[PDB]
Amino acid sequence: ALTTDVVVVGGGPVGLMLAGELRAGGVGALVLEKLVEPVGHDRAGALHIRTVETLDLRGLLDRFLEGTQVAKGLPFAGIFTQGLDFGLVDTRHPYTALVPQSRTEALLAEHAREAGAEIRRGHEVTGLRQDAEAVEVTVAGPSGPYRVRARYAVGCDGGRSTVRRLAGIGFPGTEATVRALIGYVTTPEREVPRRWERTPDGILVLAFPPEGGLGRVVVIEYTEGPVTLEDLGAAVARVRGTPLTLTEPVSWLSRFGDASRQAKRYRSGRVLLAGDAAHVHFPIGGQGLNTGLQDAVNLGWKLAARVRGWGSEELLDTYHDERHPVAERVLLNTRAQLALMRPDEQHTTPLRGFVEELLGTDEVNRYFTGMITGTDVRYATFAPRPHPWAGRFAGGLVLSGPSGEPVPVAELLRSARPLLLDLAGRADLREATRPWSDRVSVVAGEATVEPPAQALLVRPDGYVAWAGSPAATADELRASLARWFGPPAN
Amino acid sequence: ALTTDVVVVGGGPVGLMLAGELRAGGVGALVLEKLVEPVGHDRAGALHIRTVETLDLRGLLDRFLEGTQVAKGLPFAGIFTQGLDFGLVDTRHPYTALVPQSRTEALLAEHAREAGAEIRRGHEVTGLRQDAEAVEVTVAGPSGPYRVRARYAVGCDGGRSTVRRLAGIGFPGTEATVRALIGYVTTPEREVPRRWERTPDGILVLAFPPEGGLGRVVVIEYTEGPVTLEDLGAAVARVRGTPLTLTEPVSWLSRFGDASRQAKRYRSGRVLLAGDAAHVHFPIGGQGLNTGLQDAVNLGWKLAARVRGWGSEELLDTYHDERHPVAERVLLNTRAQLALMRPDEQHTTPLRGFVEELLGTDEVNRYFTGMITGTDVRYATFAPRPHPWAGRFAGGLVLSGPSGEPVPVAELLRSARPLLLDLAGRADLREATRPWSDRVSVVAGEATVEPPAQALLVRPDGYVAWAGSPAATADELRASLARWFGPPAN
Ligand SMILES: Cc1cc2nc3c(=O)[nH]c(=O)nc-3n(C[C@H](O)[C@H](O)[C@H](O)COP(=O)(O)OP(=O)(O)OC[C@H]3O[C@@H](n4cnc5c(N)ncnc54)[C@H](O)[C@@H]3O)c2cc1C
Ligand SMILES: Cc1cc2nc3c(=O)[nH]c(=O)nc-3n(C[C@H](O)[C@H](O)[C@H](O)COP(=O)(O)OP(=O)(O)OC[C@H]3O[C@@H](n4cnc5c(N)ncnc54)[C@H](O)[C@@H]3O)c2cc1C
Repeated sequence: ALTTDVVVVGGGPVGLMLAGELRAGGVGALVLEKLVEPVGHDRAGALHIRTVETLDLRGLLDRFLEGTQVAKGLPFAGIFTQGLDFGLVDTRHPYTALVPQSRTEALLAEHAREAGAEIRRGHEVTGLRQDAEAVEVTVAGPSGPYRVRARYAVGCDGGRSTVRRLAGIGFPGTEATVRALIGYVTTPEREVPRRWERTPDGILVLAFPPEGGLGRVVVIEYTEGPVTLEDLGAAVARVRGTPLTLTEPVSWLSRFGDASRQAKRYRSGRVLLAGDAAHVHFPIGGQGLNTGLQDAVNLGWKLAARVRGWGSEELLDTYHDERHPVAERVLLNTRAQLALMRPDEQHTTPLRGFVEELLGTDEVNRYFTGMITGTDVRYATFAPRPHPWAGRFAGGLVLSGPSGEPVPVAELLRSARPLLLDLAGRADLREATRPWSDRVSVVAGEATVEPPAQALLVRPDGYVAWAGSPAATADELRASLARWFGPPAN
Repeated sequence: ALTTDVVVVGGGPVGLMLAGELRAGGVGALVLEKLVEPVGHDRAGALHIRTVETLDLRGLLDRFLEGTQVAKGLPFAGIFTQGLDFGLVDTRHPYTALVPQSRTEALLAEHAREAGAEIRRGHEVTGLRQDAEAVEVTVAGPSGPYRVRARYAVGCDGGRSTVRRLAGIGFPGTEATVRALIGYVTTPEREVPRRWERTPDGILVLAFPPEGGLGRVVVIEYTEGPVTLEDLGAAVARVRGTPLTLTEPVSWLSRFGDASRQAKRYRSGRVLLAGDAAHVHFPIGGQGLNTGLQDAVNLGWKLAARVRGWGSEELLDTYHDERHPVAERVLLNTRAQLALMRPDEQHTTPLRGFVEELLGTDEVNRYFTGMITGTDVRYATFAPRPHPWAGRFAGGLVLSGPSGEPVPVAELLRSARPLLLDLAGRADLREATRPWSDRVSVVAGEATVEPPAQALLVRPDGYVAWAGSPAATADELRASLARWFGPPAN
C-alpha cells in the first residue's frame, strides 16, 4: 500500500497504456520494465477501429494519426479481392491506423510520463507475494534488489509473463505447429514483385523497393530461438520455389509461431493480468496489441475505482468476465484463419473460393469485419431485463448541444469519468444522479440512437452500463448507479 | 441411323433415365449395358429437392416416394447442429428422398422398358466411329461382336467411361489423396453408438442395430481395388482408437476416393456424355447421382428434338454450356467440404466452429442448402436484355384453372412438350404460338410469380426459356419460339 497504489509489471505498450489509465483514474502507477532499452518489433503495425475509437475517447487519437498511413479496408486470411468493408459497420472512424508498434510504445511511454506514472527501466520483477491487504513485489534493479509494496500488481509482462507463473495462474492452450520467419533484410535484386503469395509449400510476402535495398520478408510454413539470414533465405527458397538473393545489411530478423494460450484467470486476488501475459496466438489479422490495449482500458478505470473505494469487488471481477471471452474468440479466429490459408491445392484452395464468394455478401463481410476490427465487442454485465443498449459501445456517439454545436461523446469521456447522457430531456434522471456527481458527470444533448434510448449511463471505457426508455425511473437509475459506481455521497 | 436413333452406352441410373427421356421425346433408344446383372452400391441413397422436382415433372415422383424415408433437413460437412434448412428455399417438396441407388436403378429400368426403350444386358461397347451423318458402335455381345448404327451415341458409362476415351475427350482433374472404405458388415457387439465422429485420425460412421448384426460402416482417412473385412477393421481401429469386432456375414465392401475429374467437352460431334462419365468426385453431400439424373433430363428432350429436326445444333450445344458449369461447382464444393472435415484439432476444429455459427444465419444456410439440393441451379441461355424469369426453374409452379382447380405445372410437363403458360390473359401470345402447336402446348391459368411475369415459355426440363411482361410482343415470342423450338409449321 505504501510504495504505490498499483505496480504495473512490464512497460510494453499494454503496461504503458494501463499506467496512463490508472493515472487518469487518479491513482499511483509504478511501471517496472526489465529492459533498459526498447527492442525491435514488426515495423508494420495496425490499430483497428475499436482501438482507434478507444484512443479517441482518451484523447490520444490525434497523436496516433499524425504522419500515419491508414488502410480503408483489409484482406482476410490472404484473400484480397473482397476486402473487409468498413462501410458495413457503425463507426466515425472507418479505417485501420498503420502505426508501427515501436511508435505506439514511444507515444504511450510519453503519455504515461506526462500523466505522472513512474517508469523504471532495467528493473526486473523476480518475486511476488500477496496477502489480504497488499502485494509485495521483489525487484532486481541497477542498485540491487528491493521490494515494492502496492494495493495491486498487474502483469503486463508479455507472453513469457513472470507475474502469471508466480501467481500460479494457468496458461492452457496449444503448442505451435506453424513456423514463421519475419525480417527486414536487403536484396540486390531489382523489381522483385511486391506481393503476398500462397504456394503448395507455404505463404510468403516479399516487399522490396523496385531498385533493391531493405525490404519486408514474411514466410510461413506448416507442420523460438535465433534466426540467421541463411535461415530466412532457405525458407524463402522452399516456399517460393526460386532462391532470392538476400544480403546484409540485415536490420531485423525474428521467428514466431501459432502457439495459442490464454490465462485461465485474469485475476487472482490482488494480482491481475493484461495483454500478451493473458493471451498469445499467431499474428494474423493484427489483433494482439489491439486486444491488449483494450484489456488495459477495460481494467484501468475499474482498478483505480477499486483503489479509491467506490469500485466494488464485483466491478473488478467484471474485468475477467468481460475480457476473457474476447481473447478466447481471438485465439479461435486466428487458428481458423490458419486453416483457411493452409497450403493445399487439393481441398483448401476450393474452400477459399467459396469463402471469397461469401465475403462479397454484406452479411458475411460484416461478420468478419466486426470480428477483426473489434466493432462487434459488447458486454453482458450486471443484468438487473436489461435495456437493448446495455453493454453496447457508445464512445462514438455525437450529441447536439443546446446551441446546435456537435458534442462528441469521445471528448466528454476524456476526463475518464462515467457519464450520464440525457438524450431526451429527463430532468428526473439528471437530478437523481446528483449524489454521485463526485464521480459521474451529467450531460444533456439531442440525439436519436438505434434502438431508442432516452438516457445512457456510459462507462469510462465507452461502453454503456445502463440505459433507459420513457418507462425508466429515477429509482432504477439510483440502483444502477450504486451497483456500478458505489454508494451515494454524503 | 438405321439400327436406332440414339444408342445409350451404359444402363446405370443415368443411362436408364436418359432412355426414358428419349422415349418421351418420341425417338428410338437402345441401351447397351456391359453387365448381365446389376451390382452393389451404397445401401443408403439421397435424391435432393431439384431431383425430386424433376421426377415430379416426369411423373415418377410417386413411385420414388412409396415406402421411402425422407429427411426434412441435412447435415453439412459433418456439422449436425445447424442443419441445412429446407424452409429457406422455394419448393413444393422440402425434403430429401432417401432412396437406395439399387432401387433408383430398378425403378428407372422398369420405366425405360415400359416407355419402349430397348435394354440389352451383357453387351459391352468396344469401339466407336463417327462421321457427318452417323455413329457406329462396335459391341461384344453374348452371340459375338456386332455393330450398331445410330444418329447419336451417349456415354452414360460411368467414371471409367469407354465412350469418353474412344471419343478422345479429356478428363482433366486431380488424383485422390483421401482414402475411404464403406461396408455392410456384422458386429457381435451390442449397443455400438450410432453416430458420425471426427477424430485426429479420420472420420468414422458406425450404424449397427443395438442388438448387434449387420450395420453400416464408413471410414475416411486423409493423406481402387479389393477390400477385405480385415482392411475395414484395421481402418476403423486407426480412426476410432479402439478396435471394433467385425465378423461375417459380410454383405458389401468397397473403396472410394476424392479424385475429381470432369469431361472437358460434354459433346464431340455425334457423341455426348452424361453422369459419372462426365464428372467424378468424392461422395460427400450425396450429389453425384442427382447431378447425373439432371444431366439426363437436360439432354434427353434436346437430343430427341435434334433427331426429330426442330431442335437446332445451337440447342444441342446448350447441353454442355448449361451442365458443365454445374458439375464444375459440384467438384469444387466436395473438395471444399473435405477441407472443412479435415482431421486437425489445431486449425480446422476452430474453423468448423465459425462455419457452424454461420450456418445458423439464414443467408449462409440458404447458400449451402441451395448448393447441395440444386435449388440454386438456373441457366443463362439464348440471351436476346432477358426477362428476370429467363432460365429459372418453373417446374414447381401451380396455376389456378378457370374453375379454381389447382393446375400443377409438374403435371402439365409430363407429356414432355414445351409449354406456353399464359398467367395474365395474353390472347395475343396464345395465338402467336399456334404455328408451333405440333410441339408446344398452350395453357392459361391464374398465378402471380415473383418477380412478375405475364407469360412463361417453359422447357420440358422445367426451366424457363423465355418470359414476358405487359410490354412483350407476339413478334418477340415468335422469335424466341423459332430459336428454341424450330421454325413455324406449314
Ligand atoms: C510479427 C508480429 C506482428 C504483429 N502485428 C500486430 C499488429 O499488426 N496488430 C496488433 O494488434 N498486434 C500485432 N502483434 C501482436 C503484438 O505485438 C502483441 O500483442 C504485443 O506486443 C503485446 O503487448 P504487451 O505489452 O502485452 O507485451 P510485450 O510487448 O511483450 O511487453 C511485455 C513487456 O514486459 C517486460 N517484462 C517481461 N518480464 C518482466 C519482468 N519480470 N519484470 C519487468 N518487466 C518484464 C518485457 O521486457 C516487455 O517489455 C504482432 C506480433 C508479432 C510477433
Ligand atoms: C459410396 C457412394 C455413395 C454415394 N451416394 C450418393 C448419394 O447419396 N446421392 C447421389 O446423388 N450420388 C451418390 N453417389 C454417386 C453416384 O453413385 C454416382 O454418381 C452414380 O453411380 C453415377 O451413375 P451413372 O449412371 O452415371 O454411372 P454408373 O452408376 O457407374 O453406371 C455406368 C454403367 O455403364 C456401364 N458400362 C461401363 N462401360 C460400359 C461399356 N463399355 N459398354 C456398356 N456399358 C458399360 C457399367 O456397367 C455401369 O452399369 C455415391 C457414390 C458412392 C461411391
